[PDB]
Amino acid sequence: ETVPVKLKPGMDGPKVKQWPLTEEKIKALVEICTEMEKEGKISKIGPENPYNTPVFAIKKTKWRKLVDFRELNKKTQDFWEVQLGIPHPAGLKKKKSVTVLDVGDAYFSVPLDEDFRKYTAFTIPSINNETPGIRYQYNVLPQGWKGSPAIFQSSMTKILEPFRKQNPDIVIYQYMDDLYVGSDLEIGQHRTKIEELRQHLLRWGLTTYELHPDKWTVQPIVLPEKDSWTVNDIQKLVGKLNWASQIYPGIKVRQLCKLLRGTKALTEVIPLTEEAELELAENREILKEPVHGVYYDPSKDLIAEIQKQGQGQWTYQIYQEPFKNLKTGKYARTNDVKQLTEAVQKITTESIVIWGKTPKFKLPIQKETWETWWTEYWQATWVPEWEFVNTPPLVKLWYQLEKEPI
Amino acid sequence: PIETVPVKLKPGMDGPKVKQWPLTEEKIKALVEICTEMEKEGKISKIGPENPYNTPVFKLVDFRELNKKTQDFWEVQLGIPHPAGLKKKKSVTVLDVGDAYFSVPLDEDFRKYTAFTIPSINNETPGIRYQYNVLPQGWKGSPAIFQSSMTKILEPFRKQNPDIVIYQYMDDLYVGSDLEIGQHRTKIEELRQHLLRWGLTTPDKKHQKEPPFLWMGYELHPDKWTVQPIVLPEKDSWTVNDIQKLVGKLNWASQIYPGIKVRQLCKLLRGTKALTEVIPLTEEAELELAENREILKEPVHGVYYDPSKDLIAEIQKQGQGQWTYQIYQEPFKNLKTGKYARMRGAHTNDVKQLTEAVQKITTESIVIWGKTPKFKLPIQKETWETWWTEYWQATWVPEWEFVNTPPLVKLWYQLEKEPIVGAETFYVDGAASRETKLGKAGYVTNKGRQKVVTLTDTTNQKTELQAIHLALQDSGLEVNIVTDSQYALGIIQAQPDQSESELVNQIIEQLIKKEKVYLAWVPAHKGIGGNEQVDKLVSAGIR
DNA sequence: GTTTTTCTTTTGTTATTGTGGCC
RNA sequence: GAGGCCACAAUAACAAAAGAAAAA
Ligand SMILES: O=C1Nc2ccc(Cl)cc2[C@@](C#CC2CC2)(C(F)(F)F)O1
Ligand SMILES: [Ca+2]
Ligand SMILES: [Ca+2]
Repeated sequence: ETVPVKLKPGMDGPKVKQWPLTEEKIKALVEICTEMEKEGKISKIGPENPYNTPVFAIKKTKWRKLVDFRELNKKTQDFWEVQLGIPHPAGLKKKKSVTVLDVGDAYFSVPLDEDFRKYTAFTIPSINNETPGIRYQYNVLPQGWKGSPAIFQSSMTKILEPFRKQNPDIVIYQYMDDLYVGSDLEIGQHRTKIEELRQHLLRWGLTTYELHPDKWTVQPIVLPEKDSWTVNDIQKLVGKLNWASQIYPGIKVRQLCKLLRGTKALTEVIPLTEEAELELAENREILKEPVHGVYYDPSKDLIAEIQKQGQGQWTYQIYQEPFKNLKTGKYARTNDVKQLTEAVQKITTESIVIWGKTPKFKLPIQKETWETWWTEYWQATWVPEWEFVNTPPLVKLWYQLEKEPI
Repeated sequence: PIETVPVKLKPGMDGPKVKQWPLTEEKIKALVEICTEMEKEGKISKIGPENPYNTPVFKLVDFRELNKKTQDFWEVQLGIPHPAGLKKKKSVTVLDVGDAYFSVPLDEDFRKYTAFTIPSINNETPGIRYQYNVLPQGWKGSPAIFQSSMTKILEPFRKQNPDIVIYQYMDDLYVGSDLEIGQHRTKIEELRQHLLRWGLTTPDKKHQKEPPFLWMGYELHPDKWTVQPIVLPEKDSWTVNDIQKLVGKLNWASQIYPGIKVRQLCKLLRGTKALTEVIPLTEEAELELAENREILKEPVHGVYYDPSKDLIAEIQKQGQGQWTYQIYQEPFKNLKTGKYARMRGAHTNDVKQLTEAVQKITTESIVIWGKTPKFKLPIQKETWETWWTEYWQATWVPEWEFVNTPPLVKLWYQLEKEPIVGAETFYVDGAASRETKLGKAGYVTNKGRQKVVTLTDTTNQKTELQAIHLALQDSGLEVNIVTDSQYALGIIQAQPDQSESELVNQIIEQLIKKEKVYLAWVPAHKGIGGNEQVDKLVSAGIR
């Protein structure tokens, strides 16, 4: 049977333009979609259907089809969150090891509301615009729609209810096409409990690491320790601390700027007065202390910002209001675009578990260059929001000082 | 026998209700014979009072209003093929489908909206009314629906004959094979038979056109392509419209003629000015107009794409912010050429600007050929590497190699990462008025020197660059400078070879001349010694 | 004090004019 | 009844986008 879905009144359907694809990805996508037609999943459609959604070919072994339903999900957001949303388990972040595998095929056997299929329309392009472009639409629940979990949800609890009574200190949470299952078991005992669900799910037609949730710890800023200070060394420390005051208002620089009396030579060694050495150590203690006064709001979007910190290394922050970072961190290595895509994907996984939302990314990269190469290394089944920005130099210089774990 | 496409009106709209005006008795006499024929052939049908809609006779009928009211469709042949992505063929054939539109029937329920009226001459008695049974000429949906029919019809024939490429474009089919001309001519007639089963007619062998084929302004031969020759008129006086026409022709040629340039003919068109206003050519424009004239005297041609060889793109800096490129598979046989205008930002660096030219060409190459090229770039491999590892923006060019064709692209200067011992320390700053635009900028040094200048009709930021201009002008070949303007520190650490502002450029030349410069930043209004003395002096006048 | 005005290294839009074409 | 439509370009305009920054 089918769930009667509809869009809000002031909302047309999606009409996104399809980014050019390489010949190799077009050949792969043609193959995949004819096999999905032959199985009744998708249907060829006509020119009278004006809507469209981008299609890509990503790497998740043998080729896989990814549809970028971002614009459509915004257009059915009152449906899959208010009407049939999924609550978030605060407990999930606290397990010792949380693994997640692909529940993709689960959606492929439920019919999609007929009066709604027309929005799922997508187009396989053709090289050099030599053939009109292959247009399909969806007859079943599409991987990558947010409306798909909300519908198979009523059926999802019933698949998982036998395992949830049997093992009731393990948490199960599904975002999009993924099941996040959280355990405190040993590494041998985690790997046995996973085969338990891989055998349990083949009983409803569903084929099929991240030991991290207790390892995501916000590192402190670590100011330089020097036996002699030059007028330079203190001038730059002052500007950084002065900016970091927006984040930590306890930071003070007055006893340091007093030290810089008269136009000195940039190399001249200033001994730190006993007052100035106290300020520097009061500052150090503010930075080792966890930041305070920031609390996650659910009525607000997460934002993720990433700085190209240095060769092979990247700094990031997850925040909702400026300077109030709910997380900060360091990813280290390949090229820039490959690392960024892997960094974007790690942050989104982390951010799901912890809040069950994905953040809107601010990426330091020209848009066109991103559109060209991101599918070359993308592996996930969802696609976050993202925006293209520049990096203030003070922002990288500051977050450079986080302590890297060993 | 072609099944119709269901077509609807835009939500909440009714059909056209436009009044029909009277016409010449000679015009009324001619139309009635045109429609009486169409009615006999079943293209149109007489209608009566039951139909409330109407559209005026002009394409035979002017459907502006119906097109506004008709649903949108999905894009049809959005972009056009570029000849340089066609593969070489030994036999080509073009059939133009003649009764194209008349051969596809119109969705039965939609037909009522296409009604029109031939009025009578006296205009006291109502005239003859009709509506369309087939895709009307100039109806918004007619091109897309015909193409949908044609693609369905061509499917089996494509299935039985894989090695034949059929490209469809408007009313025309372009058919290509590597068969020998006789077997090719057999297949074409097989195609004609298959199309005729559905009522589509095409020219027989005696009436098919012989290559080369004119198409979209190209001239398509079986093994090469070209554009029709481009004549830039030679005139003593040029109007703004004249220069518009030159740039358009020149741009059109950019694809096959290497090294075309337009920037300085473009700079003339900058002033808003009536199309009739005579505009006198600058001499850089008079010069680069000439260089383009010589380029268009040569003959040129492009080859087609050989899917079994690597794509190669080679880029040369052709001048002031301009770039130029060629894409080939064989060393002297280019598939196409092109140019790049760039200058998105005021303060641009060549190294980056090249990377932009590379990103444009990478994208165009995926469109035309379905894969990315290999690059030949006038930039050394570690002049590239030092720039990008010290830049905040990420990028990626997967495969390029150095090619030594001057002018090479190089970073003009690089600023120091540590303070220069024994170089005079300068503290620089400026200040300017919020209302009167009077400002001052100057410096003091740890050696005791100091200087202030006065500036007019300026701003705080412009003055702050002037201050760094002072310190570099009046210091030795090694120098430390300390400023409070992150604005000014950023523009300089961008290494902009080309900038909109004349003043920015002059500093750049001064940084070439110095051979050690260490530039640093300290926050304003924090009483930092050195900063505080110069803040005092340069904020004196107005503050 | 929060709201102003200035610049730019990120993205985008509606209009004209021009080149090559079509219906 | 003041030709639509497509690609490409140039010019003009809104950037009320965004970001950062100065200044009051
Ligand atoms: O792939 C090829 N190669 C080629 C070479 C010469 C000619 Cl003249 C034509 C072609 C052809 C085409 C086309 C569109 C531009 C109309 C065709 F299919 F043969 F029509 O496509
Ligand atoms: Ca100042
Ligand atoms: Ca024209």
